[PDB]
Amino acid sequence: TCGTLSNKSPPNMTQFSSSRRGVYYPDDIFRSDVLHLTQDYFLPFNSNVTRYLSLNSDSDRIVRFDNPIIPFGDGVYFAATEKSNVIRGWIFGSTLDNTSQSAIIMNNSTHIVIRVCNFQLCDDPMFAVSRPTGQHYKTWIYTNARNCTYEYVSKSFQLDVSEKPGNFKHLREFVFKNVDGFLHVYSGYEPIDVARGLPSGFSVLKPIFKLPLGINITNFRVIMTMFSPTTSNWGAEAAAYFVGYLKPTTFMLKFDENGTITDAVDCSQDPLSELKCTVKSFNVEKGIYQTSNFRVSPTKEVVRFPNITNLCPFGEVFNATTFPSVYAWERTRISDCVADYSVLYNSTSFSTFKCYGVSPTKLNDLCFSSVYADSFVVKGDDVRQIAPGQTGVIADYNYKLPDDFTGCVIAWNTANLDATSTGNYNYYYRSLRHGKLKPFERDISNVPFSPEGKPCTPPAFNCYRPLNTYGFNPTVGIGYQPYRVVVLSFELLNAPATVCGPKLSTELVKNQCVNFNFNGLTGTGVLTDSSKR
Amino acid sequence: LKPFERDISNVPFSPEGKPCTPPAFNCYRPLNTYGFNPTVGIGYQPYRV
Amino acid sequence: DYSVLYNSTSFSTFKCYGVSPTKLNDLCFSSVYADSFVVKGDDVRQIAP
Amino acid sequence: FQPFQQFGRDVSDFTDSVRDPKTLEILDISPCSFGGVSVITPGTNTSSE
Amino acid sequence: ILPDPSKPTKRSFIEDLLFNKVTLADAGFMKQYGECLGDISARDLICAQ
Amino acid sequence: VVNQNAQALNTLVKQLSSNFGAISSVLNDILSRLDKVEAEVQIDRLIT
Amino acid sequence: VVNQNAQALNTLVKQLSSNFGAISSVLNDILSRLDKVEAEVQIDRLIT
Ligand SMILES: *[C@@H]1O[C@H](CO)[C@@H](O[C@@H]2O[C@H](CO)[C@@H](O)[C@H](O)[C@H]2NC(C)=O)[C@H](O)[C@H]1NC(C)=O
Ligand SMILES: *[C@@H]1O[C@H](CO)[C@@H](O)[C@H](O)[C@H]1NC(C)=O
Ligand SMILES: *[C@@H]1O[C@H](CO)[C@@H](O)[C@H](O)[C@H]1NC(C)=O
Ligand SMILES: *[C@@H]1O[C@H](CO)[C@@H](O)[C@H](O)[C@H]1NC(C)=O
Ligand SMILES: *[C@@H]1O[C@H](CO)[C@@H](O)[C@H](O)[C@H]1NC(C)=O
Ligand SMILES: *[C@@H]1O[C@H](CO)[C@@H](O)[C@H](O)[C@H]1NC(C)=O
Ligand SMILES: *[C@@H]1O[C@H](CO)[C@@H](O)[C@H](O)[C@H]1NC(C)=O
Ligand SMILES: *[C@@H]1O[C@H](CO)[C@@H](O)[C@H](O)[C@H]1NC(C)=O
Ligand SMILES: *[C@@H]1O[C@H](CO)[C@@H](O)[C@H](O)[C@H]1NC(C)=O
Ligand SMILES: *[C@@H]1O[C@H](CO)[C@@H](O)[C@H](O)[C@H]1NC(C)=O
Ligand SMILES: *[C@@H]1O[C@H](CO)[C@@H](O)[C@H](O)[C@H]1NC(C)=O
Repeated sequence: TCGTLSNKSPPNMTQFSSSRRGVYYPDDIFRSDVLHLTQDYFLPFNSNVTRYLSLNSDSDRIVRFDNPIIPFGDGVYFAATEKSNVIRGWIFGSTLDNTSQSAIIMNNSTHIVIRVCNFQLCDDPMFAVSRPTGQHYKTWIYTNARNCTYEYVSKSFQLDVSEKPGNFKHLREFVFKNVDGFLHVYSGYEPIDVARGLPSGFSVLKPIFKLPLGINITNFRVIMTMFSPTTSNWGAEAAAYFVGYLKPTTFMLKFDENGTITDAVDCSQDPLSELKCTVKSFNVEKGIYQTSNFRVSPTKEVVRFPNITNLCPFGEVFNATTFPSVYAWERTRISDCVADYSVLYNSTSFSTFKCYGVSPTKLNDLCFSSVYADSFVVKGDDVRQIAPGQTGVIADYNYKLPDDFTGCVIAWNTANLDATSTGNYNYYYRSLRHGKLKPFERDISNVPFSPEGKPCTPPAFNCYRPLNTYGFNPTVGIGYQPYRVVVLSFELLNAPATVCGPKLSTELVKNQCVNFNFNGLTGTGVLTDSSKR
Repeated sequence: LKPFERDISNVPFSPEGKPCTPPAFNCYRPLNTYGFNPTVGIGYQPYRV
Repeated sequence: DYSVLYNSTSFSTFKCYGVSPTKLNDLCFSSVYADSFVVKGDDVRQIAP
Repeated sequence: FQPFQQFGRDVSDFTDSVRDPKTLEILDISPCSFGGVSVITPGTNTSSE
Repeated sequence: ILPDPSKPTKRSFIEDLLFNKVTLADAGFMKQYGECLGDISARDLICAQ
Repeated sequence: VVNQNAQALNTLVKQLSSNFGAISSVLNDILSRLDKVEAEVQIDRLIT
Repeated sequence: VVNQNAQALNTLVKQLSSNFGAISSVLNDILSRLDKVEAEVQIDRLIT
């Protein structure tokens, strides 16, 4: 079961400054008595933070109890300030539904509890606690937890209720990051005596947890208590929390002899901060100094690809009824299409997908001036030979890749097609030749071969047919089974894009520093109109 | 997926962004079985990792 | 001359160290030794430095 | 050392100390030939002293 | 060799010859902010710098 | 003296067109085309 | 002054005997023995 709420005001979103607030240890490396300048997701100094509240009015006629779904960026700075231990925990997740796993972190009445499950969350996830002396009553957090793949519980402790009125006495600060499947939690605690906002001040947050959760965290919201003296008419009181977003920025950190951070400069904050970071030092002598740009970093990205929508015919190219024999491999142009390889994932799994001069997962966001696909079948044992600098009966006499090859070699097993016995098309390879082929050279000649440089008029001694059949019976072992191969050869010239990856494309942004990607040519800079022809 | 993330969701998948209730056109079960019959070729055999 | 073998046997592995397989056809060697044994197809990965 | 620290390094990343994992005693590591050494010689071909 | 009050330049006459006789590679520091975003022919080693 | 110092800066910009044994002289071209696992090998050749 | 300039040239020619982390100090010995796909990695170490 769950509690319910009504007369609930929307969040007001009043904003405050993270005045030097919320520094944390960027990595696990122990450093002592050094200055470290580093790029990471940090909360910038004097960044905005959005406040959320829990307050009854003079009466329940109207109430704030802010538990919206809050987006999670590259990370979150979170600060709770409170007196009566109102903010108990968080739910981190994607959908925050039983349709996907969520992490619940609870500073529960006596234990920290971390659980990852498909949760049926309550509509307003909360604790219920009996106000005067009750350390607990009920937990309207979730109805069900169907597939719990992680759990952690911390050792027993006690919480004071601290129900007295007035100024907030506690400030609890957190940073959340989700990297390589770990949720990192950093935290710190500060005594405070304040009525509104975050107090100004430097904070360093120590690492509390690495949680091997593996969740897709994109949203979170807080779990808070509501209070009652009579286990009825629960009400909200006495807390606010502030959320700020980490942004990729350069900080310079000062490490003590004990390796604690004790000062930091946000290099983007002031000209004096850029100076301090430039001279790698917190104190600077009188002078004029050249200063390295930490002022401006790109945030927007402009991605602009030709508006050709037709998908490439890889289904047609790959699922042909029969392929060429490797001695007679066929070359085809691929053009005016989007090379989405993911269309194949439902149909064919590739035993080989090796790319040269291009990485196979940048391949999804390049564009190419031309693409050629060479198609043939070989033994699975021979797919080794389809690479630059290989040697053997295929590389020597059937199909040679150039040393300067750029492209991808793709192969998959097709014993279910090319090794069927059902009237099957035969596959051949050239076994004998007087010399090695040149790269992308072909030799479809079928004149009888003699080791001697002589005509045959076969049958004769020292005369042989140059082409061997492959033994693609269904009985043969996988080395002898057929593999289809296509070799895609690319070129990335200063010429119009002919094939492109599936990237969506965005409006131009001009006179601002941005990341950009034009036809896969990607960098950062300012875009303007130009006089160029 | 991002590195070392997991997705055990099993909602029906539409290529369209819009949801479906199956059986329906343009939506599918997201998960497929491996055909680990004892007959299958060595590429199709199970490997533990 | 390894081409003598191309009609008899296809090699699942032909991996060379300090010499490239193509230049192999026009080197000469001060000496050669051949070490011969049978292993699992699964074990062949282990015969490398 | 800090209670969980296993080794220490100077500003050159010279590992100058290590925690013995059995004793938890902290050991200093010195370089094997600390400081300068220099040899006075008259010429060879006048004395080998 | 003294300055001349009848001239805008506060150089001497000789000094005006000397300052005309040496030619600066950029004709002066003021390659100003707007000036490198020029025509295709307006590419310039100073803008590349 | 003017010519020597002008020339030295001109050779210094032109040195940015060297490959130094990277697949490209152009940094964006490497970062466009290769993944960090193997871009960083090429970027280190340009940096050094 | 004579000795210093002699010794500077003698050390320069002897520095051609260094491998610089290539498989060989001898350029012909790389080109003899490795394909262009992978000789170039060795040649670049000698060049640099
Ligand atoms: C291209 O065609 C020529 C002519 O057929 C081939 O030349 C033959 O090469 C072998 C070995 O080098 C000789 O034994 C033959 O006598 C040559 N033929 C003639 C007519 O001279 C050549 O090998 C083919 N391939 C390439 C890559 O050039
Ligand atoms: C709430 O919102 C109103 C605007 O609708 C604003 O004027 C007011 O100051 C806010 N008060 C609080 C306590 O957030
Ligand atoms: C949010 O940040 C910008 C600049 O950091 C600032 O101008 C703005 O005033 C902030 N928000 C509020 C409500 O002040
Ligand atoms: C998730 O919860 C809702 C609410 O009852 C329910 O209708 C739905 O069936 C649940 N998910 C699944 C997979 O059943
Ligand atoms: C939460 O706190 C209650 C009250 O002390 C305790 O009984 C319970 O064990 C805690 N949670 C879990 C999962 O144990
Ligand atoms: C999740 O739990 C249900 C039982 O409630 C089970 O049927 C389902 O297979 C589980 N899913 C996974 C991925 O374990
Ligand atoms: C380092 O920590 C110890 C124990 O907390 C303390 O005695 C010492 O003064 C600290 N040193 C510095 C420089 O903070
Ligand atoms: C190849 O295409 C035909 C018709 O489009 C289809 O019937 C067949 O199932 C396809 N084969 C594969 C392996 O996808
Ligand atoms: C994916 O393959 C399955 C068969 O395994 C088929 O039923 C389904 O229609 C295919 N869908 C697409 C989009 O290719
Ligand atoms: C090549 O092998 C075939 C059998 O596959 C055999 O008939 C032929 O005589 C052999 N020729 C040579 C020159 O080895
Ligand atoms: C084992 O390790 C412990 C603690 O690290 C230490 O006290 C002990 O002397 C070591 N050796 C033996 C034989 O116990």
